Amino acid sequence: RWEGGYERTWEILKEEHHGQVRLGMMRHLYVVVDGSRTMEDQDLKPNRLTCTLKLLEYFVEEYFDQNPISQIGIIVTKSKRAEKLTELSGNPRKHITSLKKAVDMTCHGEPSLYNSLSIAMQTLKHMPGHTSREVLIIFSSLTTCDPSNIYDLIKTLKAAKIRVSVIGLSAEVRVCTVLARETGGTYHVILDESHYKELLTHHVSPPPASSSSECSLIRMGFPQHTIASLSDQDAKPSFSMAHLDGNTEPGLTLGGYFCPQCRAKYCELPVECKICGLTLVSAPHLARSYHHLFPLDAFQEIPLEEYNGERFCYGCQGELKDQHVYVCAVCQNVFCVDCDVFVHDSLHCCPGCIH
Amino acid sequence: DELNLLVIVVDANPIWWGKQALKESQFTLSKCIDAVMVLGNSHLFMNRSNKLAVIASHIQESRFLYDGKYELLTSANEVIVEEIKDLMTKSDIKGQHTETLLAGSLAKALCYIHRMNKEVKDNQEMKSRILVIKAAEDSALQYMNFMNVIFAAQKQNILIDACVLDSDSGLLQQACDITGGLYLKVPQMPSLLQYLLWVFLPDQDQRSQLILPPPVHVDYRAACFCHRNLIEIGYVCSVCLSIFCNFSPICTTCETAFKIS
Amino acid sequence: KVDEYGAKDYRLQMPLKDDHTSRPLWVAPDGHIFLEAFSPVYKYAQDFLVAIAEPVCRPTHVHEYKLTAYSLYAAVSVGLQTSDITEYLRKLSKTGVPDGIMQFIKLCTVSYGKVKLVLKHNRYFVESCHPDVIQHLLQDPVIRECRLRNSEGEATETVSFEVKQEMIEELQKRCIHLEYPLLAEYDFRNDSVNPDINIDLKPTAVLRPYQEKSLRKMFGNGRARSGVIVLPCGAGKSLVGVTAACTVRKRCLVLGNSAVSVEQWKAQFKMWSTIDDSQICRFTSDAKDKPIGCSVAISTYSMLGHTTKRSWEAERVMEWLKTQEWGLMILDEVHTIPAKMFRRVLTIVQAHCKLGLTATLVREDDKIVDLNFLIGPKLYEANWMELQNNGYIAKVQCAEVWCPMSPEFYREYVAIKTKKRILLYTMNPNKFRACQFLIKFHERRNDKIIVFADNVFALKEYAIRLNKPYIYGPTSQGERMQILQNFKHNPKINTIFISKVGDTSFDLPEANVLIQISSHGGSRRQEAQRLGRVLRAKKGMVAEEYNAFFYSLVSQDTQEMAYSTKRQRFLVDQGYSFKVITKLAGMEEEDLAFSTKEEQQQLLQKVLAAT
Amino acid sequence: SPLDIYPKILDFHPVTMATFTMTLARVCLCPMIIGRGNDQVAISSKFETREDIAVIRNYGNLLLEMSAVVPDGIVAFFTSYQYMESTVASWYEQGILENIQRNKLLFIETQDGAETSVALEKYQEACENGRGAILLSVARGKVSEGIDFVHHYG
Ligand SMILES: [Zn+2]
Ligand SMILES: [Zn+2]
Ligand SMILES: [Zn+2]
Ligand SMILES: [Zn+2]
Repeated sequence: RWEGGYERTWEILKEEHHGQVRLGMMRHLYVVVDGSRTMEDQDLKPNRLTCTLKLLEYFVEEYFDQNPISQIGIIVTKSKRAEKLTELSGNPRKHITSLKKAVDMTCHGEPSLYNSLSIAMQTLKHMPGHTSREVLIIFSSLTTCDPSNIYDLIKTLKAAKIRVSVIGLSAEVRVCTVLARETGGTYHVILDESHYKELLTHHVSPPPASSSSECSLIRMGFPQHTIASLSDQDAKPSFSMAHLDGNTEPGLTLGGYFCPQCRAKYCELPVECKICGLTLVSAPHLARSYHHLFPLDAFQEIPLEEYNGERFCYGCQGELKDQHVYVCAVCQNVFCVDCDVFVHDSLHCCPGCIH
Repeated sequence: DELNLLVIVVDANPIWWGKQALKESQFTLSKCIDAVMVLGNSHLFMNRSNKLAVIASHIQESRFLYDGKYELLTSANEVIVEEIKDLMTKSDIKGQHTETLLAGSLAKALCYIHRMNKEVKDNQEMKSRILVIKAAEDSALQYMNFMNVIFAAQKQNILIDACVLDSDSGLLQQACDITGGLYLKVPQMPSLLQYLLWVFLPDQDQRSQLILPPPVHVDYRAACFCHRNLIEIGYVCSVCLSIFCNFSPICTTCETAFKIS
Repeated sequence: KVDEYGAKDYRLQMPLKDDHTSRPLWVAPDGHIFLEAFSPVYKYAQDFLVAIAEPVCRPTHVHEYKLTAYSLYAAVSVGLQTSDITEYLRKLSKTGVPDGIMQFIKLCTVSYGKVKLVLKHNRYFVESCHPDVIQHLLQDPVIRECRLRNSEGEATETVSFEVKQEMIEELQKRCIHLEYPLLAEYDFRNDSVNPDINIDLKPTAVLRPYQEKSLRKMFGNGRARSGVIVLPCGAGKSLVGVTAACTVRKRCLVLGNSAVSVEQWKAQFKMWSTIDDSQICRFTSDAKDKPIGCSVAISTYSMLGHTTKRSWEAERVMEWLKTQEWGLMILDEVHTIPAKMFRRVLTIVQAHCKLGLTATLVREDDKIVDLNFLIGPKLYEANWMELQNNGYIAKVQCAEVWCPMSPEFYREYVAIKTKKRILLYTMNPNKFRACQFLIKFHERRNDKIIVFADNVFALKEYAIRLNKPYIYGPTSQGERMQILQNFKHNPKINTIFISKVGDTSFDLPEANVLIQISSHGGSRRQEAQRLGRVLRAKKGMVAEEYNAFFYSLVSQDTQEMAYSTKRQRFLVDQGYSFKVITKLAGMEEEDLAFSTKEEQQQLLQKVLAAT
Repeated sequence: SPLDIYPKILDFHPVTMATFTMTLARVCLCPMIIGRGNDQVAISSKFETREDIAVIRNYGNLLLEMSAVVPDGIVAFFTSYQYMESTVASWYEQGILENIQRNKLLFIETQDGAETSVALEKYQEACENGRGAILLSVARGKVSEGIDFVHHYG
């Protein structure tokens, strides 16, 4: 009976650092990603698959940047089964290539937590005690098919000291919450792509070390870039072991990196030696993670009016006009918002402290 | 849209230049300053979009330095000369600190580059590179902080070019190897400018077609903290990453016993 | 005054005020209005112009509307006075409103609804509150002849007077000449002669915002008013009519174009109204039902336009209809009404409220001005692009495909000069190849392919060579629906060739690919209506701006081009664009018919055989 | 909700009639009313409209979308047993119920006490086992009487 009378005339009106604690010095991270039907949903544009894989490549890059001696494993769970998409290794380029290839995957079926976790545990069952065993799982669908009991696998993982972290997309799942809590991991829910990136960045940093974690004196070798010149009569090329297991022609270079333990030749670093198991690293790789050992504390934010000192930034001489000026804790210098954000995020050291 | 920034860090240690002046050699600090200014003028000459940043590395602090001649070039040279004379004239040695604040100057340069990039509009991409001239001896304690700089540049993909004058620095060699910048020691100091122009002046894309001397060999040996000797294979601590030549039950640094049953 | 460049220098008569960007309207003293869609006040101005002005062009950014006496009458009968309209115009006009337009609006509005026509006791009376107007009008000879004569030939005496039934439309035209248009207002609630009917709205009925807006604009102050509402096919226009009938709840008569239209109207009434099927009858020659107790009678114009003797039962039903007085009458496909035989139907039937619904209102014979008083003012016309944005209908992908002429065919076409040239270009081998390639591509895409061909012979040859179902003049209705269901249900067959009967002679299942080969030859409304009816809203590709595909094959360097640009002009008025596709990608690899010219010359033989 | 009907129902005059409003720093409840379906059908549960096919189909669509979206714990209270059974039968015939089963496991109570107990046990086990479980009961049934739902159940 809305037809009695109606006019739009009235419409027409004028008008997070923790304590100084032990961390994951060596990490063996396995990433399991759902390949179910729900991966085609539009929770994140364009779909879960594309955004997830792009952020996964970014996560791999950042994780290898901050964890030189770590490893990454990629497993895709679809159709109630798991596929070991990528082996656990330290090559960033290979993992990025695999993720780009999997961008065109077929999202079908349902995730299988039991199978994926069993495969990951079997892979990590023989890992050394000192190396941390951490697993990250991205859960799209709320339903999982279990060919056996799941809680027994949880007990086995807890006995194996394997950490499990879950970042879902839809909402909270009781089983995932229990798995994250019991094994010591963290369970998170994605609000958007920005929150997805934040969670991935938080998972990039080494986790705090467990009490039961061992502290062993591991032996590592540091070979140099021994390059053989044809001007020398001892310029004998040899195919690199990493390149040898390749479809194309392996790199037949005159020199490179030779293992100090078994004289194995590798053209890429940091790579653990295949033959003798020696962890072949470089000195910058070790120093690359020292900022974790020595985190930079947050600076004191003081309003410009209440800051009765200098009006220029110490790091860029910028004429400070912002309402917030950040003062260092140690040398108490003057830094603008940009410098305060960048130094803590990237530089990790205050120049005045060095001075 | 190609904005090339060539930040130049000058080793302005008064002690090394005083030693050189007493030697009465052909090359002095004035020639170094003139060569740096000429190189910066040429860099600004090569394109309008190019930008120049000059910071002097001194023990007391790191100084942001910046008639028939170009107006902007003349003004910039006047400002640089004024700042360097103000710093050196007031440079009073108060303390035994001899090693120059190399790491601090690099950090300030990185902060300046970041600020410029933030000020740079999205319409243009600002390629950035840093050229550093090494005159005095290298520093030891800065090493770790120096490393914090290197990856930071590699974080933003910024080339770091080293120009050793007298004292070689393996740290600079490794930084150039990592960031991809060019490392080369000048054989004849009076010929410095041509080395700057012929090698360090062209940009990497220009360097791509150019033929340049091959990079120097770089070693990555380690020091065994209990003796700091060269070591091939060592025992790495899983707690604080301290390296030892022989097996130890307790780490000296982390003070955590190695729980090996 | 005209500039040397030819544009009209209206700047002198338009005092521009500084509120430029704020106000969105330009009001030229010619009577035309221009609106900018990007303006923040677009919605308010949109509704105001729709209420007062008749839209002309609605492209993406800037729209042109026009002011007509009928538009002003519609605005007044909605309930808006002159002062409010002037105030709102000046509040939205970028420049000052010219005094000429002001005076025109004053003159139009000052006399609107002055004269009242009443249908009571099966008699038509003319009455008003200004007896001087009526008395002065008596001097008009046409009014003298229209006035009912006594048994002795004398004239019959707010006192009204009866008027001859046959002379209604004569009075309709005459009153316009008398500058005193009649008022088509009905006592919606004050009715007592015709009781209501046990018919209501089912809860499944949904009124989309534009539908409800149009209905409420029709129901000015709760009283139904005669008029015409323009909605795209499948936008619930039939549902809108059903809803209006349910609201009126009085005796209802509906007229459709063909038997299929009557069947669809009956199905829609059953689908949404609570009227019992005992009160629904179809006055057709096949399904005969008793008119008595028939609350809603559905028929066609021909069933009422039969000048020749009908069947005996049909005569009785016509007598029953003539005796009965209808509170509501509904006419579909209003564009066919201006024909003389169908216009006589309005005189034949005595009804209070007549409402017309259609997809287009541009008859190529420009017989639309009379329709403004045959039924009434244009009540509503939804913005096609706006409905596309809301997803109520599919967002069509229009395209015109040019087909080169074979040299022999083109030489023959130039050789002939009479009307016989139609066959040659409609049988272009390159056009055949293009149509075949399109059909193959869309079948490989699994698309609903409907191919139109107005020429009988061309349709036959094309469909037979492509081996697809064809429907034309014979169109055995049982086999017609058999073919329709085969297209609807069988996925193996999804390519239907339809002759001119596809316009209104039957029901078109919703499709996605419509390929038009031959057209009437300038019927800018007919084939545009065919496009609108063929392509309907489909789920799945609503987000994309191109979910429906339309191709128009035109032969290059023929007169057909001159037709296409002449025709799609109407669709240009709705903002639709047509990108020229001279060449089709992929035709080379896929093998198509007439690859050899030796086949093509045999085709030429066949065509020239039929002169 | 009414504080005066109870003194009338129980025919007495209570000394104190005080209601304690709930204060929450974090919103834990999201009450919503959906009187319009996908087809804009006026959703109602009058016994005249309880037999309407459109209402049943809209209810099926709502349940399917909720199962596809909301987590495992789903409970649906109808108005009567016969109406619920007819609606379930209609959903099975339409096939909408099959998609709901594909998304989440379904459990329907009957008049048998043991069958309802088994259904509740299976529902709780599925909810705690990570598989979506949906329960269908009546407002006057035993489920609404003495069954409590935890956070992961309700
Ligand atoms: Zn080895
Ligand atoms: Zn700053
Ligand atoms: Zn500091
Ligand atoms: Zn240690």
